[PDB]
Amino acid sequence: SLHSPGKAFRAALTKENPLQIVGTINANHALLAQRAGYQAIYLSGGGVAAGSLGLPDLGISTLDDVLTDIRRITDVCSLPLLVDADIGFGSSAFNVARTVKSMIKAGAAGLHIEDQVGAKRSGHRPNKAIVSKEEMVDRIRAAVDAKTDPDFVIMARTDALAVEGLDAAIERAQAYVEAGAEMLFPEAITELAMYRQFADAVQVPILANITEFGATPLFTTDELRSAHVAMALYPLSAFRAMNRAAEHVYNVLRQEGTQKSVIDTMQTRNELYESINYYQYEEKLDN
Amino acid sequence: LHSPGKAFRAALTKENPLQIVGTINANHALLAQRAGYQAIYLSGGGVAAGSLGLPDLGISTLDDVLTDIRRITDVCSLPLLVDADIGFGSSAFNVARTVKSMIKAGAAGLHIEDQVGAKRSGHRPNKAIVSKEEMVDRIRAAVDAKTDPDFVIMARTDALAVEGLDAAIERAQAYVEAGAEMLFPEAITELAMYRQFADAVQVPILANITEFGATPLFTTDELRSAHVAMALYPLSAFRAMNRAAEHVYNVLRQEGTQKSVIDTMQTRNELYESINYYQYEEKLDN
Amino acid sequence: LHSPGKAFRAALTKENPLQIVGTINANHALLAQRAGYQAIYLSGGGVAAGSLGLPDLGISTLDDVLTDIRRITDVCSLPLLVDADIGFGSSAFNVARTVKSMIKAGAAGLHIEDQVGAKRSGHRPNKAIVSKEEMVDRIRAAVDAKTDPDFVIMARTDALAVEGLDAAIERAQAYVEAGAEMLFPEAITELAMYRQFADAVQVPILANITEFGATPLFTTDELRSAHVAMALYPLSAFRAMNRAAEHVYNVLRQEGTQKSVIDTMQTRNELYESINYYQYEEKLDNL
Amino acid sequence: LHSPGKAFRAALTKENPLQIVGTINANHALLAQRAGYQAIYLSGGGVAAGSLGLPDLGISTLDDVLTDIRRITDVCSLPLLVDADIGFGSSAFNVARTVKSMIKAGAAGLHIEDQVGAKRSGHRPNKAIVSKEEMVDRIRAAVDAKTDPDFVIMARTDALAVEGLDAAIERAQAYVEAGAEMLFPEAITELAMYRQFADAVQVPILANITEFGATPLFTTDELRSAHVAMALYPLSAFRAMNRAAEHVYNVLRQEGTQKSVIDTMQTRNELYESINYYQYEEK
Ligand SMILES: [Mg+2]
Ligand SMILES: [Mg+2]
Ligand SMILES: [Mg+2]
Repeated sequence: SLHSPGKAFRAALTKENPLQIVGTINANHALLAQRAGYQAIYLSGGGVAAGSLGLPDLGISTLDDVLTDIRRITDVCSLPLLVDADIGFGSSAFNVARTVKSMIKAGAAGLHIEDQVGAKRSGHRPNKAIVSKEEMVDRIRAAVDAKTDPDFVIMARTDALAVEGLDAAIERAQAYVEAGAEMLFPEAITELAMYRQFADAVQVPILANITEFGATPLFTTDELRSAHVAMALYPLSAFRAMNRAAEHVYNVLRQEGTQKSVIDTMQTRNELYESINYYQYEEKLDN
Repeated sequence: LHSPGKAFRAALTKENPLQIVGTINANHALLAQRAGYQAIYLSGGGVAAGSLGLPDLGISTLDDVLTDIRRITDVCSLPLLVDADIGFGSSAFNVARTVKSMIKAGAAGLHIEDQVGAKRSGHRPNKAIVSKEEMVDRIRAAVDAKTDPDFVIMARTDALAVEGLDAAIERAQAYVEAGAEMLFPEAITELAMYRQFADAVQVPILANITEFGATPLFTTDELRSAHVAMALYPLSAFRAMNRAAEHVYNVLRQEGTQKSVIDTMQTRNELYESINYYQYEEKLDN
Repeated sequence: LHSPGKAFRAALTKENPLQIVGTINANHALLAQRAGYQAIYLSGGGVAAGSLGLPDLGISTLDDVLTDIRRITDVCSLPLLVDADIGFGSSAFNVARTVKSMIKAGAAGLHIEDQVGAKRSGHRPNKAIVSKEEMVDRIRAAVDAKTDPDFVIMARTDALAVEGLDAAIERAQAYVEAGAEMLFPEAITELAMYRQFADAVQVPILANITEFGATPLFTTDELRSAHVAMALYPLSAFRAMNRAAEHVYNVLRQEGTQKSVIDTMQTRNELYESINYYQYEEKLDNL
Repeated sequence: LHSPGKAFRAALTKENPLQIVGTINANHALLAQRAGYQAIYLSGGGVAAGSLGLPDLGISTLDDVLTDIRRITDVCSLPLLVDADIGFGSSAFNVARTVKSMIKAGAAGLHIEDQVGAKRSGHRPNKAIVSKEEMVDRIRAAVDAKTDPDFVIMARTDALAVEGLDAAIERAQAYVEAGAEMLFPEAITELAMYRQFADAVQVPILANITEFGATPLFTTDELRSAHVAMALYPLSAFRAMNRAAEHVYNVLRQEGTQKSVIDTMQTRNELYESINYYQYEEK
């Protein structure tokens, strides 16, 4: 009996409510998240683009850019990884299927696909365009049919709220779930009551994207639990703090000609080694 | 056709010592460029510990490094110096393939060290190094492989802690004699030593000012007085980024919200300016 | 620094028409070089069917192609023309990244076409070609992305078979005006037709002389009389290699030994001479 | 969840000896499957010479091999045995990462050999091998790294040409004792030698029936009589494919047309059938 990351994700959902899922920009951070106690992690599409590629989150990253990060993370971290698969990386069902099979093989526990048109953008940006309900239903059907591991999770994300309104978005959500979506990700929700409306309407686990500096308030896990949201996602939180800290080191070093004044803000060598189990490896070499 | 190696050599001429900062990923390379740096570095310890979440013990492969080189140089135009450990392989063919692949991936130069196969950080105890002759062969193979004459082949020696200063300097002389264009005397403990290496080899000397190791935190003024050509800060940004990430993860887990650490975060606008986001979005909307 | 694109342009002035053969992998690129060819080709159909064992229906990713470009150009010095389909993405950003990535990978040039998604690949006759304006946008994005001025941006049009000769010529003129440096008109069946395109655009014209299709197997003499600048044989060696491989598999399975097909095999020495084996091994023996 | 290694082991019990053919790329893996084979092989000499156009001298990287494993196993369901040379690195950490990475890539098993660093074909002269103790360490590292219990760890020994039959058999016994699940005695020159290895280790034995080397072209009946469980043909199709391609290139260059060699080519309809083309288009 082989281990299923998808089965581990589903199990995590039953043990934590809402299940906190944090984005992990790279393998090192996945280990840090695990050491912090999280039971599930996330590979942000915006993070692969802005972090790994230094590019805008506008459909520029490819399937392989993402697979590279999935392998890096899952090769060392045992926590189930939910992956942002944007629109499936292609214009047809064959592309969606290749995406699902490849991510399962790379080690992911699940993925979400959204209803945006080709060159997608952040759900917290204006002027987004979405495909017809029927088109997304076909994306979803193709994804579910491609599952090689029955416990792998296929989540549907809808960006329809800001575009067509709440009722239209709920209607799409119901159609997406009827089409096979196993969990729902209603993006950029502005009021807590909306999560409850979605939850009651589709009756499958609901994910709340609590990302910073967007259209969504910073809801607490208590508030989210009261609206019956199954998981709380913090997609780029650590990434944002890491960038400010790195920027600070770069500026100080440039202005002062030494990093002495920011040593206090750095993870120590020992803390790094502890994080990656360094001593156990070096001891083996020494012997 | 633009040569990154040529740009690196040029940077050396305009700044002395030339500050070179490690960039863990493409995003940070852009932040380093915006901070004014003229050259950047791809740390082997960072590819291992950061990109792979593994110890810096010769576990990373040439391709793990090539992936990060392309990601960084595809978006950042600053010359990138790359840590190539011992050449990724048992023979001169592996060293040559490493050199040609890194040049093609967009690097400006690389350094190869004299450690045995499963190398370790120059600041760790119990290092093992190959014979002077064996290292000379690795350097000869690397130099002969250059497809871009301006690409830089830098030699690193870890012999100070293993054989002493005089032995380390003798190796450095042999390495440069064999074709190494720049020298990286690892884990120096006293400022005066940099001057001795500089005088002995007559090629640019790089001082590795990494934290929590055997080397004091020398300032650029101090390094300049010792005739150091380059001041390297390999993982400085990475160490701060890790502490900050850990803080966010801990607070979110304990508090059930990130409200209390919002002030420690780069804002969305700052991120967008960093990656030239608005230029791309404007094109799409038009 | 050597420019593959500059080498391709040079080969065009020394041979007319310039024979360009598809090379399915690095080994065959070396065989082509030994046979005397001055330029080679990375077929999109070959990357799909050969490297991935899949149909040429928009399933391959940019990275699948880049891997083959690096393998071939890392060892073979001949200029490599690459099939870049529609740019591997839905926007001008994807086209630009494809161009820059292929240049870095070592290619001498590429051709981009005017189909919608993989609709023409799927043989759909209606609404399968983008508007002239949309293709001009792809071309301008490709040309502006050139990091090496000598890299070649060729335009391929799949319109003759669906819109007629007049429309295909009109598209071709608009494409060349937008920046296309050479033209690849597909589905031509008459020599006179090649001549018409040549006079209409006044840039080098490529004739696709693939087997088992509508196009007759024109000779280089015939093509020269029609003002064709280059003759492409995209999968020729690949087709013969597959029949030979299948034969070995069949004989081995029927007989329990490969004794009877040894005479159809490249000998070990022939392989060694092709990859310069002995010069490498001797260096190892003399350490 | 399906385990490729479990499938490989099952294939052994259903075919005696099990014919394993080298598949240079995903397309040929499908050709092998369509031809009736039950197991396939990813040759290290093929990744080097074919995918990279380079000598089989330890120049290929783990990544070059992983790419080919994913391409083949993403489309072909047959269990794939992979040539892992010496583990791709200088330490047991590298051997362990190779094992884990190949399992994730989709392989059914792999073989690791006892050569020193920059290895060479087992049919080449002057090869060098590590101590029995060092090989034992590589095998222990490999077996302990298995994330799929049914993944197969095969040990290959190049000792016959260097130290003789008895020393090669002694090493083979130490390797199996260390955990090797199957054995690959390379470049055997006499049929009877296979029976000796078979009797000495009690695990499945693989015979490498490659062309133009030190091993006679033994038939599957001969191999079965010597208690050989697997018959490997690592580059057979590749060699024929190369001659065929060379012929096309030469004829086309000399004649200015490929008309005279059309009869040596797989047709487009045959190509489409081998990759299930029309099955795709319709959807
Ligand atoms: Mg996203
Ligand atoms: Mg290092
Ligand atoms: Mg081999």
